[PDB]
Order: sequence, then C-alpha cells, then structure tokens
Amino acid sequence: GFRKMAFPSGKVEGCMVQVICGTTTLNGLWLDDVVYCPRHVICTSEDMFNPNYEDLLIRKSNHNFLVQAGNVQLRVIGHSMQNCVLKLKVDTANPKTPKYKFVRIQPGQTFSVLACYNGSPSGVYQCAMRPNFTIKGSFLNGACGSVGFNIDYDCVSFCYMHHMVLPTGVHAGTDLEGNFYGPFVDRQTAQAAGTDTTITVNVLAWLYAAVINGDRWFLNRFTTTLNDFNLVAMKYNYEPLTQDHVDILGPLSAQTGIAVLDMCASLKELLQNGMNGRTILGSALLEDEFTPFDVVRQC
Amino acid sequence: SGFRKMAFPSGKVEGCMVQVICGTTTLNGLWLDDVVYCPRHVICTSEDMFNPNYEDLLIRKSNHNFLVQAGNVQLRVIGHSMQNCVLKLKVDTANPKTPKYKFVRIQPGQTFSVLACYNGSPSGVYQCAMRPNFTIKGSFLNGACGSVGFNIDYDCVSFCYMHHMVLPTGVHAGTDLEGNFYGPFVDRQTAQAAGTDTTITVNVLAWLYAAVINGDRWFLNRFTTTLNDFNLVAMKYNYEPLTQDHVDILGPLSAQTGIAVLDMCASLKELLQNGMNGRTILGSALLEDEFTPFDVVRQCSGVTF
Ligand SMILES: Cn1cnc(Cn2c(=O)nc(Nc3cc4cn(C)nc4cc3Cl)n(Cc3cc(F)c(F)cc3F)c2=O)n1
Ligand SMILES: Cn1cnc(Cn2c(=O)nc(Nc3cc4cn(C)nc4cc3Cl)n(Cc3cc(F)c(F)cc3F)c2=O)n1
Repeated sequence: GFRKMAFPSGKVEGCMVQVICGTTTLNGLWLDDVVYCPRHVICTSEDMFNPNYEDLLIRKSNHNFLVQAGNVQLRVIGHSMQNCVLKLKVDTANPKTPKYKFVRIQPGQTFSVLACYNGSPSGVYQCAMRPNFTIKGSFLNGACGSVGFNIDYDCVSFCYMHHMVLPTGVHAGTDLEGNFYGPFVDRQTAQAAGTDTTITVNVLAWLYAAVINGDRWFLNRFTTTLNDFNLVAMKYNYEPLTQDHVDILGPLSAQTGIAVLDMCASLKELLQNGMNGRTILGSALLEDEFTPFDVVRQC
Repeated sequence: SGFRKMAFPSGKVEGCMVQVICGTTTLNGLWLDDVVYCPRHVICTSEDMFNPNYEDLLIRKSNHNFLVQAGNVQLRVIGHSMQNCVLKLKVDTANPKTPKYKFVRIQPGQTFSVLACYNGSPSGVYQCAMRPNFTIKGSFLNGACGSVGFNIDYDCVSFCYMHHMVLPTGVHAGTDLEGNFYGPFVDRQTAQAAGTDTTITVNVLAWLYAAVINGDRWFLNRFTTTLNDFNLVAMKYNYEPLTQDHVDILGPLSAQTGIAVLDMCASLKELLQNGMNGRTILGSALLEDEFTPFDVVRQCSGVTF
C-alpha cells in the first residue's frame, strides 16, 4: 500500500508542556532541564503587533513563567532568548527525554507534526517544507509551539516549531534555534508567503510509487534531457531538477526499470498536455510531499 | 486553518507493542496488563499456511514454544488460549504502560488510526477507514501482521482492529480484538476476494462541510433536493445510500456552517454529475470519503487527547 505516513509520536508527546506568561498561553518543548518555546509568549495583547523582545524580556523574571507538564508544575530557574525561541531552565529534568538532535531542514524534505493545544497533543500528521519556506498544516488557535520532527533509530531530529498562520492559510515557524524558515518575523502583522513552486524530485518519486503500485498509464515512450525538462518545468512553476535529484532517484529507477529522464518525459507530457481526467495512486493531482526516501521506506 | 489526514497520538499504543515468535513464525502483539493478544497465524509454519487446523496446531503447542519480547525484556508465557482468530498468551508480568482501554467493533465507514509495527517496534502511524467491503486500504509490509488500529477518547484507547493479511487485490483484512474478522475472510493463505466497494456518502458530505469551515465554498450551490432523489443519483455513482441517521450525524456540522444537509447533498449531486473542473477542495481534486463527521469536529473546532 501507499499512504501518507507520519512517525510515531510517543517520544515527542512526553516532551510537551504548557507555557503561560500572564494570560498568554502556548505550547513548549521540554528537553532535559530546558523548556523551548516561542518567544511570542512574553508578548501581551498590546505588544503583539510590534514587539521589542529585548525590552519585553528584560522586564521579565523567572517567576513570571508558568510551565505545566500536565498536572505537574515545573519551577523556572533561568531564562534566556535565542533568536525567536525562549529557553526556560527548569528545576526538574524530563525523565522521558528522548535521544534528540536539532536540525535545520531544507525545502522539499518532509517531517511529522504533533499538533498540540495547552501542552496536550491532539493529532499527528505529515507535511513538507514548501519551497516558499511555508508549511501546509492543520493548526488551530493555540497550536503555537507544536513541533515537527523526524525519527531515525530512536533519535528524534527536531526541525520545526510552529509560530504563526499566514494570511493565505499556510503556516510559518522556526527551527529549534529560533531562526525562522523564510523571511518571516514573529509579529502579528500581515506577512505574505510568496509564489510557491512544486517540488519536482518529490513528484517523480510519487510517480515511481504509482508504477510500483500498478498505476502505469502515465508512462510514455519518450525521453528528455535534464535541460529540456527544466525548461518545461519552469513554465509550469516546478522546481529545477538537479543531478543530485537524479542520483537520489536511482533506487526508484532501478526497481521499476524506468530511467529518471524517461519519467521526466512522462511528467513533461502530463504538464504540457494535461491530465484530462483520471487518477494516479488515488489522486487526480501530482503529489509533491513525498521525498524519494519516504517512497523507498514505504514501498 | 488547513485540513489534513490526522491520526491520533500514538504514544499510549506504542508502549503495548511486543514481538511474538512461535518457533520461527514471527509476529507483532498487543501487551495489555498480563495478556498478549496476537494473530493466531503465528502457530502456522510454511507448510501450514494454506489450510491450517488451528485447534490441532495449538494442541501441539506449549507455553515454552511462544517467545514474546517486550523491547529488550523477555516475558514468560504462563498460559495460552484461542478466541476465534486471536491467540491470547498470559504472561508473568503485567504491562506497566497499559493505558485505559476498550475493545470495540467498528462499523463500515468509521475511521481509526493504525500504528504499523514490525518485530515489535512501531514504524509509522496513519489514518484509514473500514471500507464498506469490510477491508482497509493501508500501507503494510511483511511483518506488519499484528499492528493494531485504535481511536482515543480522552485518555481511553479504543482498540478496534488488528491486522492479519493482505488480500490479493492489495487491500488489507483483519479482526477485532475478540478474534472476529471484519468481513467474510479467513486466516489462511488462500485467494480471497474482497468484493465491490462503495463510497461512504456521509463521510464525503462531512468533508464538504469541513471545507466550508476552512474557506473552500465554491461548491456550495443554489439548489436543494430530497434524500430519495439524491440516493437515486448516489446509487448511480457507486455511493452508499444516505439514511436519516447520516443526516442526524451531520447535524452538528450543519448548524456551525448554517448549511442544511439536503442543500449540501444537492451540491454533492452537482459535483458528482458535473465534476470538479480542475478546481480543488481542501487540497484534493477528488472527493474524499475517509473523514467521518466526528473527524471533522475533532480537527475543525477540536482539541486535546
Ligand atoms: C489559527 N491558527 C493557526 N495557527 C495558529 C498559531 N498561532 C497561535 O496559536 N497563537 C497565536 N497568537 C496567540 C494568541 C494568544 C492569546 N493568548 C491568551 N495567548 C496567546 C498566544 C498566542 Cl501565540 N498566533 C498569532 C501569532 C503568533 C506568533 F508567534 C507570531 F509571531 C505572530 C502571530 F500573529 C498564531 O499564529 N493559529
Ligand atoms: C506484505 N504484507 C502486507 N500485509 C502483510 C501482513 N502479513 C504478514 O505480515 N505476514 C504474513 N505471513 C507471515 C509470514 C511469516 C514468516 N515468518 C517467519 N513469520 C511469519 C508470520 C506471518 Cl503472519 N502474512 C500472510 C498471512 C498472514 C495471516 F495472518 C494469515 F492468516 C494468512 C496469511 F496469508 C501477511 O499477510 N504483509
């Protein structure tokens, strides 16, 4: 089978806490004796439009931060600011702290999101960092602080912390070091995402998965060069295809016997002529939120 | 903002997954208190997979022939029993991570989260629905037999599915936690056909309501219809008949959006007869039937678990 699959969330569920600064409530990440959370928590309703975070933080004390891990209360013994992320040292180290790493992902790579509200998880889904450095997720009010992660052999690579919803409905956030993905800033102001492109290498991997799963009607009798495909791709707002992408798609080409540049020719036709109707792997669209690695792991 | 296929948090179920080995046949199991529940095909060998006599196969099995591994810890089987297609192994140690739980039998159309496990170790979680043909369209590889399906209702984990086999058509089939298969399938390596599947109508309507809640409203039309006249069109497009209970389940969503069910049915009637003409709904160019009305409430205007 082939379905959008997320990593097991257990290791991340036990690191989620609620952080309250006055009335402003959000979610936080409890790793060892430090609680990581968005620094927008130190803002009040009148500070959200244009905040001076250095001035807002200098007036705060350790006792101004309420951190709750369920019914358990944690005592803040130190506070610091790293870019757009607030770090609260606490008296107790999280016993359920997993082996972890803080990674900064690049557009096209995927991750699992644990949507949390008031420190309590609500659901898990998979989503990708769009080339415009936004993410298409499902977030409601209070989701600020929810994290995105990948798990590789019991090690959880934290890569995203949710911050804000953009006017277009897409979402924007930071890495676990506070540096935003994209040109966005933590302020309650209208910030436009930008014209998004389609992750080409991911689309091809999904087409390879369809061949592996029976759907092979899109397969044509043509081939092309990387340059002529990139010419066609640019017209339909598709990301450029590099030799790196071709080499990563090697395993998928091997299992199917379909050369990468031939799959590019099939995608070129699907773009130039259209899809008229019909479905591929359960979709009438071309999916770009499956990395080549995700496809191999599932198929 | 946004709408995605969302699964329940898997933590409570991850701590109940164990590996069960009978001689060499290896599977996954569910460790709740002092009982490990697992598919009974584990007692079959390579020559027993086609037509096994499970009563006789178990009569030749002893407690020491079942190897159950809870992570690195070894569990001692102190008793074995068979309930329908489920093997139940009493163990010496009660699972300390046993959550508050229930065993429920779901009905076709209802959804649940699946924790795909291999050799006792979870690997991924996804959401899927019990198709009207009593199969499930999932992502399972070799060794997935034993993976469980669940819903979480405020700290209570309702176990509803245990994976058994992949059917020749590529779909998947399994049982409830009392051993009774979903559908007319049997635990043996024989060619078993699923049957013609229909589209869960009430789920499609709930998904359209979810789009109204999330901004997509281009499909909302100026027409209305009756339940009977829609079911005439529904049957034509291989859709399940729409009942008054389905209408009543869509009650909450209709109020929140201000759109009557029969009006949404008329828009669906048009979407079925006319098409989607390129347009997208909630990020999809097809009509989704794997979102129950409760799933929309959970995701749209819903919170913790
Ligand atoms: C609908 N939606 C989708 N994603 C989000 C994420 N998100 C959020 O969860 N909360 C936000 N504002 C807050 C208001 C508060 C009121 N109280 C009492 N406490 C509050 C805490 C927060 Cl964080 N925002 C808005 C927002 C948050 C930021 F971190 C930021 F830099 C700019 C912003 F405009 C938000 O987007 N909601
Ligand atoms: C590709 N795929 C998708 N879903 C599945 C589920 N599934 C499975 O995981 N394993 C199965 N056969 C086994 C072989 C074994 C070899 N050893 C050493 N131990 C084994 C244990 C099992 Cl279960 N099967 C086949 C199958 C399993 C049953 F429980 C059944 F009743 C009939 C069947 F044909 C399987 O479908 N694999």
